[PDB]
Amino acid sequence: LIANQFNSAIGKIQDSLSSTPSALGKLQDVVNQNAQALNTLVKQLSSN
Amino acid sequence: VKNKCVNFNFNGLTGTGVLTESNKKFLPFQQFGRDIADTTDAVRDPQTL
Repeated sequence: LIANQFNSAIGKIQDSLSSTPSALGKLQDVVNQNAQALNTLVKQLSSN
Repeated sequence: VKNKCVNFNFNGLTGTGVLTESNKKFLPFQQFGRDIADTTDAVRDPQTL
């Protein structure tokens, strides 16, 4: 019984991550923030 | 002279780099090309268009 519950739970983790797109936002925003900040730096070259 | 690290002076535009054959589809009324940082990156030769 415990084996069946464990295997079903693992499969539910798998398809839950595969279906929901918005899971990993805690990672993604970090990259985005650095990307955004760096991009801002480049367009500070264009002000006189 | 192209594909060599040179200094160019295009109608008073001074800079340093390599000049390369482009694929930029300049419409004929245009002359220069700027980038996000407003550096010149594309230029029309005043003798050969």
